[PDB]
Amino acid sequence: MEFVAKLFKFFKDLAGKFLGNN
Amino acid sequence: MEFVAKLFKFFKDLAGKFLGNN
Amino acid sequence: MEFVAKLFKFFKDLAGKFLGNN
Amino acid sequence: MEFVAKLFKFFKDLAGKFLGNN
Amino acid sequence: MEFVAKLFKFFKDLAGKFLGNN
Amino acid sequence: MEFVAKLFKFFKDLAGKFLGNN
Amino acid sequence: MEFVAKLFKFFKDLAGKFLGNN
Amino acid sequence: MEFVAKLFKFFKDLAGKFLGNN
Amino acid sequence: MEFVAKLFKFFKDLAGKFLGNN
Amino acid sequence: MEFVAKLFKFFKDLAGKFLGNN
Amino acid sequence: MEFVAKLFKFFKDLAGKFLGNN
Amino acid sequence: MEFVAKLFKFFKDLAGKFLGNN
Amino acid sequence: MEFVAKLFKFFKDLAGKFLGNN
Amino acid sequence: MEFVAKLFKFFKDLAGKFLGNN
Amino acid sequence: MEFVAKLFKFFKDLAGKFLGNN
Amino acid sequence: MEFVAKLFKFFKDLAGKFLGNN
Amino acid sequence: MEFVAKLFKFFKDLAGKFLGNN
Amino acid sequence: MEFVAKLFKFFKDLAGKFLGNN
Repeated sequence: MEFVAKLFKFFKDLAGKFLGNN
Repeated sequence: MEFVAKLFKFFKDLAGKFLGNN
Repeated sequence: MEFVAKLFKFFKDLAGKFLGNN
Repeated sequence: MEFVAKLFKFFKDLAGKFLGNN
Repeated sequence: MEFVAKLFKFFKDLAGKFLGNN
Repeated sequence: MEFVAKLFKFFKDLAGKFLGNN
Repeated sequence: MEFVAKLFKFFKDLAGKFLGNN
Repeated sequence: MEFVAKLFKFFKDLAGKFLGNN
Repeated sequence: MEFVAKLFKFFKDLAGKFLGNN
Repeated sequence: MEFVAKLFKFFKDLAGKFLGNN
Repeated sequence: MEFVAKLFKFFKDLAGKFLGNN
Repeated sequence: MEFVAKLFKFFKDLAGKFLGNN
Repeated sequence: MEFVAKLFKFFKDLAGKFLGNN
Repeated sequence: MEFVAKLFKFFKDLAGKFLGNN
Repeated sequence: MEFVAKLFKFFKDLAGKFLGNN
Repeated sequence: MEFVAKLFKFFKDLAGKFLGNN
Repeated sequence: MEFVAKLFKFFKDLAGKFLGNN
Repeated sequence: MEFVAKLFKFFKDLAGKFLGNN
């Protein structure tokens, strides 16, 4: 499951960068 | 999994540079 | 993995030079 | 890996000279 | 690797002379 | 490598004379 | 290597005489 | 190498006489 | 090498006489 | 919905590769 | 969506290379 | 997207060389 | 993108020379 | 880009000479 | 770029002489 | 560039004489 | 450049006499 | 340049006499 976890963290991290997370 | 982790860090790092991270 | 790490550091370093990192 | 490291340092050093690094 | 190192130092030294390094 | 080193020093020395090194 | 060294010193010495070295 | 050294000293000495060395 | 040395001294001595050496 | 569709196709494609699909 | 599509094709292509696709 | 495409082609090309692609 | 393309071709060309490409 | 292209051709040419290219 | 081209041809020519090119 | 070309031809010519070129 | 050309021809001619050129 | 040419011809002529030129 590590691949899936990393993939999900990466998309969530990119979503947060595009939408702004601060 | 190290290759995937490095690839994801690299794209997130480049996204942060393009969008500005400070 | 050292080749990949070096390649990623090099592109990030060049991106930072082109965009300005200070 | 020394050849790759030297090659990357050399391109980064030349980029810094062309863009100005001080 | 000494030949490569010397070659890179020589091009960087000449770049610095042409662009001015002081 | 001494021949290469001498050749590089000689071209750098001549470049410095032509561009002025003082 | 002595021949090469002498040849390089001689051309540098003549360059310095033609350009002026004082 | 003595012949080469003498030949180089002689041309440098004559260059200095023609250009003036004092 | 004595012949070469004498020949070079003689031409330098004559050059100095023609150009003036005092 | 394209992101979800692509994500589902990708996991199904990887499942098929791991389990064998021919 | 092109980035996601390319990323998914790349992981599927690498999975196929590691597992063998012929 | 050209940078990403080139990066993915390059890693796939290197994977194919290491694993053998003929 | 020409610099990146050239860099990737050069590493792939060197990989092919080291691993043998005929 | 001509400097980079020439540098890459030169290293590939030297690699081919050292490894043998016929 | 002529200086670089000449320098590279000269090192490749000398490498070929040392390794034998016929 | 004529000085550099002549210098390179001269070293290559001398290398060929020392190693034998027929 | 005539002085340099003559000097190089003279050293090559003497090298050929010492090593034998027929 | 006539002096230099004559000097070089004279040394080459004497070298040929000492080493034998027929």
